[PDB]
Amino acid sequence: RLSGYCGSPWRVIGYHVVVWMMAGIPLLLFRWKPLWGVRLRLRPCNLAHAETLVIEIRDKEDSSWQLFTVQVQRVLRYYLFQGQRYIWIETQQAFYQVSLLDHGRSCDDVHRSRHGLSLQDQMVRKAIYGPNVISIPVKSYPQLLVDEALNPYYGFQAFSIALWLADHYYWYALCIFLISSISICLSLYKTRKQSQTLRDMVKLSMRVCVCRPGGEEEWVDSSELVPGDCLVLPQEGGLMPCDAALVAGECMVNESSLTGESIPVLKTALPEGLGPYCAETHRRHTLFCGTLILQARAYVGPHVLAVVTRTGFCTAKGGLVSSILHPRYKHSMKFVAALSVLALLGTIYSIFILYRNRVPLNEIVIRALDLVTVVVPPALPAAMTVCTLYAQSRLRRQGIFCIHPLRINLGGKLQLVCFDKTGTLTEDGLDVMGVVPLKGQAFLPLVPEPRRLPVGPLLRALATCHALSRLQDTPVGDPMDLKMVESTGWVLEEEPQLQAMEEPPVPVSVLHRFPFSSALQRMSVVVAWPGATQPEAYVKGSPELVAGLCNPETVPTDFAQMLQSYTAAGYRVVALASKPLPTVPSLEAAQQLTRDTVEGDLSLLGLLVMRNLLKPQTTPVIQALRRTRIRAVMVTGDNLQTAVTVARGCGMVAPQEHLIIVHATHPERGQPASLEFRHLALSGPTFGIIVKHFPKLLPKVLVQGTVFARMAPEQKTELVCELQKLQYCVGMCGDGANDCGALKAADVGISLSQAEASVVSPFTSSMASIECVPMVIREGRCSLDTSFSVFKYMALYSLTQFISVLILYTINTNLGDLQFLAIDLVITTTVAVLMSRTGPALVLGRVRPPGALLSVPVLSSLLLQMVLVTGVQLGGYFLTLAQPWFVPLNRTVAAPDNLPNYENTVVFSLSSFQYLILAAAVSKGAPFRRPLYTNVPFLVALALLSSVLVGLVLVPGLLQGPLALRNITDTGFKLLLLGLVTLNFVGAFMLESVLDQCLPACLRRLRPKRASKKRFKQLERELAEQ
Ligand SMILES: Nc1ncnc2c1ncn2[C@@H]1O[C@H](COP(=O)(O)OP(=O)(O)O)[C@@H](O)[C@H]1O
Ligand code: ALF
Ligand SMILES: [Mg+2]
Repeated sequence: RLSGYCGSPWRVIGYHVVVWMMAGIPLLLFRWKPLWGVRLRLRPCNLAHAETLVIEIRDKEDSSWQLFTVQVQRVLRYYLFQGQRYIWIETQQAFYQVSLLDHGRSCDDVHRSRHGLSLQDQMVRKAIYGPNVISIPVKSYPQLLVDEALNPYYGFQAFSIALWLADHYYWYALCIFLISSISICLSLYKTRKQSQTLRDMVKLSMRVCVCRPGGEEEWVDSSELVPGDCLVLPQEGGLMPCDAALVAGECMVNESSLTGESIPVLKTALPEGLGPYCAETHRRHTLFCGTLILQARAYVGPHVLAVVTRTGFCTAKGGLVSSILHPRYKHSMKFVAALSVLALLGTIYSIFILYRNRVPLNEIVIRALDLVTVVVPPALPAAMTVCTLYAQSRLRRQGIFCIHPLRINLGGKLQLVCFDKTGTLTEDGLDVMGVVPLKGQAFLPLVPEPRRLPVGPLLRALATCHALSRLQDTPVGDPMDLKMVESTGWVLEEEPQLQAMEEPPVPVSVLHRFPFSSALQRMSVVVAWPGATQPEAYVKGSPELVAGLCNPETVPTDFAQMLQSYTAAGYRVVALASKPLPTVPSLEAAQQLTRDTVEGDLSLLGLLVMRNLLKPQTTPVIQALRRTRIRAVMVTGDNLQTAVTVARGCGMVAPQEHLIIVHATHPERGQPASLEFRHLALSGPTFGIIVKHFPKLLPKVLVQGTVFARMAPEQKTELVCELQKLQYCVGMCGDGANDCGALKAADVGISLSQAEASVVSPFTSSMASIECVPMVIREGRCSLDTSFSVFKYMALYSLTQFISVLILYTINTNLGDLQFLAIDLVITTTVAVLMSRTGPALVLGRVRPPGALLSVPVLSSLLLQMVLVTGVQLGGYFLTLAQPWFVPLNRTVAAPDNLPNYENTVVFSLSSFQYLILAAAVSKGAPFRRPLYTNVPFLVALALLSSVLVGLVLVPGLLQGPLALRNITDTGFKLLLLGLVTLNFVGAFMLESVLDQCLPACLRRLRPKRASKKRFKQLERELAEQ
């Protein structure tokens, strides 16, 4: 990602203001290519040292952004671009981001001193790094009102209002203005809600203290953190201002709003060692933003000291917020082109008819302008943007809590869902099943049974090698750690904070404890006890990792079968190693905090066999997702056999399963295809070594691959990117923190076991089940179907209104004043506002919704529907003209003063029901949405409208004076018109429920072949090599 920056300070006075004062009219039409405006308006020639208005050149992205270099102080010229600050350097003589003294600099030799930020001239660090606060720009009511009238739609509406006011019409203009004001207030309410859901999510202000060198303490506001500072963390509480680094002491934070887990993580102080310092590998030495310190009193002295790393919008939480709250079709163009073509043809026909009627030109332009300016139904942007709001409002009452609806339509076109293993498909609580010793009788099994029989170092290695921590009620931590501690018989009591109780043979004390990270799957600990000449060091982790990190003679040639037999049953077994820890290493390592040499000559002691059970609400959702031709793979980090037996516990798709056999270390890395005892399974290193050597077999294994075990936290993002590169819609459903970065690089992200709409992912659920992905998919498909139906209904309404105007303008006839208002408000707006009902059903569908709005079936449906409408219209016209009626008085009183007549009455009476008929004929679906008899408010509204409509075609005693209607004593109000409107109402349904069959599909299916999404031919070519 590269881009240039060129600008100029200012231009000389003169015509540079007149040019933009005169060329301001075509600004509404010059929205395309915005570089021309900034190039012709203000673009003088100057040097390259005093830029004030800088514009960027398009190199990789077609966009444009305007900036302003503010100067508060040297020069100190800087601007705000997407929240990131850019300063002007003197050495490189170019713009530089805020990345100095980091990512390759600020070594430990100058970072492990922390003099204390002596009282110098603090005027250069506040204007460069900015204030230590996350201020969200908010807008007031006039500020939000002045910038919303920039769209050309509002200008067209204002022009229509002016044209209606300049024609002695104060009724239609009033309703149009009311609808526009309703749309404006709805948009302002939506913007206010979208701003309030973010302003309340960020942290608030507090009162903290900043330490100074010596005996100086001040109570300043909670904004003083600058890169390279040192603050104090009293009260043993959380509420972290921004990112920081703990250099002295240990602490435990709660990264629940940054990772997605409520498990306490232990933070270790930064040790010595001259090397690079970056925020990519020291995940246990720094403190991120939004962390809650559980219990950390002091380690050396009165209290611990923390070092500030970064402040502003580039922190861990602020950067993620700015990156995930960043603002990111072709058939619509042809649709509006055809609509404009039909409109111009109709207006040409109308002007030809008017010229044939021998009418002077003074009355032709006023009608032509009105006809060309009235083509779009009111509340167009208010009806297409309210469906997402209604969906977001109705999803809150089910469990899904989204931060902002942006990718709702993407859920309806999903084809691959990734599921986790622990926390998603299985229960989080484990169960112990005994200890399998490996040191008894010269590396021999002792028939392990589930009991509590510790001999020798088994008590300390099982009761001390952990990361337990109590908060006034009980030790809380990892579930496996709790299950191991409770199955031992030891109680942790309050270094005095790491002591135990009930020690039969000898009391024990924990000197040092190393936490667990995502990079390495192990954890060391220092275990000492009075009565020995040297302590011991234990470590717990995966057997495959500790097998090549110990003595070559620790287990005979029986582990490859024992581990497989223990993992092929559904249990979870781990390995525990031990180190003799002689006097010299224990003395020279307890004062340096080393890790490369402490994990050397290890010795296995025993194995902990756990038990993981699946959730009883997993098989129905899995079957429902499998019976809808939707691929579902499992991406975990456990052993291969564990994932295999977990997948076999349900058995979705596994014909002739194949696995990659271990002990494959060929120089050419040639992995063959073996048998288990169509689909393949990939491991961590197995998938890692097939992406660099041979870059030609990746799309062949990724399709059939459904079991991804032993994965790495840094490899899941690469897999997601490789899956998305093939034009897919893969979505991961993770629970732990090992797959946090993969959710930020996918289309959809599940946030199970979260709350308050965590920022870790836009979609967030409030239940521990997998029944949220199908719900999201069906909600998205229902929203897409509703939007398509609304667009089709709007197009049909526009076309039928054009046809009505055309048939009304045959010689000289105009509709009523209040009739247009009653049609656009009661008949059109009321049914369009309440059209977002009838959500998704409880049964999914195998057929996928279409992604285009200009298909052959829908176009043929619209064409046949309009043919039927014009046919029934001409039939009604012939019927009302073939009756013994009176004679008109045209060509002598032609003026807007003879509104009550028999010309437009029957036309309006026949056209008013057309909208109500077409509204209930396009918004319906059996497998996508709910039937029409489910929503009660819309049903009673339609009933009230139908009653009001039928109340006028019989006994015309009222609602005729102000409405400009007349009375008739003929059979017009009788079945003569009722039998016709009912016939049309039935014919519309009969014609709409016939083309929805698979006839057009099978007619347009046998003609073409598989190309342009030739996925079928791709699968055929893939299977052709078998
Ligand atoms: N008590 C423990 N102490 C240290 N490491 C452990 C412990 N339990 C599991 N591990 C490590 O975790 C890895 C598997 O993690 P996994 O279950 O995939 O995490 P997640 O379920 O969050 O994806 C194993 O390689 C193992 O080394
Ligand atoms: F099984 Al997991 F994150 F819980 F891979
Ligand atoms: Mg998880």
